[PDB]
Amino acid sequence: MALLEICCYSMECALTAQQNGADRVELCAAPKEGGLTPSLGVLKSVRQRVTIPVHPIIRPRGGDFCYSDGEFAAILEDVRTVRELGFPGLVTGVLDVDGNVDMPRMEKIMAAAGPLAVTFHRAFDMCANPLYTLNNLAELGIARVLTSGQKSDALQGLSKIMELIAHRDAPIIMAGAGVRAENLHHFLDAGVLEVHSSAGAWQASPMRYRDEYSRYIVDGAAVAEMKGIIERHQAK
Amino acid sequence: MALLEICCYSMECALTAQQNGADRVELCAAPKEGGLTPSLGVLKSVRQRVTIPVHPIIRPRGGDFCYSDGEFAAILEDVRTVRELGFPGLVTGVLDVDGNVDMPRMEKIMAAAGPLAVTFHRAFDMCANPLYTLNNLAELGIARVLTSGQKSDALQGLSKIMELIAHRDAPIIMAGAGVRAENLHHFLDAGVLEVHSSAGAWQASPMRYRNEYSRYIVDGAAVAEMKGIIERHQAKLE
Ligand SMILES: [Ca+2]
Repeated sequence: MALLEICCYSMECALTAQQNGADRVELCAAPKEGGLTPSLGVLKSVRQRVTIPVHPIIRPRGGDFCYSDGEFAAILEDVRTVRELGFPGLVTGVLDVDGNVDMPRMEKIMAAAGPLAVTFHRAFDMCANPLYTLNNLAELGIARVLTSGQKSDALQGLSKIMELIAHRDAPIIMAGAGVRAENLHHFLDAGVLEVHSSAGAWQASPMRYRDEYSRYIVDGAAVAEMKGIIERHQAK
Repeated sequence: MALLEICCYSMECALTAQQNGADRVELCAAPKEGGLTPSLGVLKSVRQRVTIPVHPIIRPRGGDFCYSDGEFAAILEDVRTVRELGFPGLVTGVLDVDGNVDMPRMEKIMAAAGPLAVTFHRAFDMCANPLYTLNNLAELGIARVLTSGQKSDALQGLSKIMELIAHRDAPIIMAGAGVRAENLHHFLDAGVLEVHSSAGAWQASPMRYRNEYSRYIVDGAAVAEMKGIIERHQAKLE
């Protein structure tokens, strides 16, 4: 059956995701930045508490993926860090100014990653040629790619995703961006092998003395609901 | 003369700040979150490339400072790690739901920090009872407090900042929020001994192809300008 990956911004989310049927978790920090590299403290906390596969994101800042040399140095050390801590995979991506995968720098990341399964994130949706990009990711040894079919949301890009899936010798295609219980069946029917969802919402701050009063948390019920949909899909 | 601290979101910013006269750097990640803990890669890079004092922020998420047990576990590990890596200080802060300093949690943070100079950040501006709080921070051994006088910007909170400074030797008061070359004199004349500035600027993305991308960087000239203002102000003192 299809693999369910949940985007998490805390160790507790990863646990809640796990307890509710998630098969994998992408670990990030800074939801308002779209996801940045977690601190060592969070990484260690996850390694001691979460058992399902966790792939931390390696992203020093928001915005584009054309990092400076300084930022890249940090990226390589963070890749080494995640590998040394024992995570089974990681999520990252570097592009050149023309919307192409930065092959030389991605090669250095792959070298540092060693045996870890590397996911190329939505930087993919910013690439000029999706097919040539898939070829490039395969050449690098990338395990999977997170994509919305190069559209605002994965559903709108589902027809493209089905085209991408038919491409031989390519990383696994994981649909992401707007995937939820309500539309999951569309991706399953399309034949998508893996799906990615934040399945979260902003929670109000418990502060009684006073956007600085809200937290981003995962909806465990939504995770459970999606896993259920996946289970029933291959049984009915 | 007053001390100039610059908020940096990268190793390159910190070095640029250092080369332009900054006395100290507060190191963070995620500017859209108001600053979160830097990744280990960034921390290690800074220890290798920057020589002026750098105080990394220890903050797992944006928003309030009433962390969960899980977030707090990470915070203590991050504090221990920053101490291990050799940083001279760090920036953090924890409050309870009523805006009081969470003493048990802060005590644990201080224990983990060892000899590091701990800055209690703008959590102070969200706390209740400023003087009582200053007393508690002194009890904890907090070295300094980053504050806007509990106002939207430090200049508005100038009078409050002065009252904090006058308060029976509380930790060092460092003015922050909207502090820049234009208004620096207000704080220096008020007797503020340490100032914190973003000295921020924006650089367009070099991206030529696209299917928001502006990078938040530091303005070296601005850092130098503020340092010059600080030097001259000190010169005025005979
Ligand atoms: Ca008071």
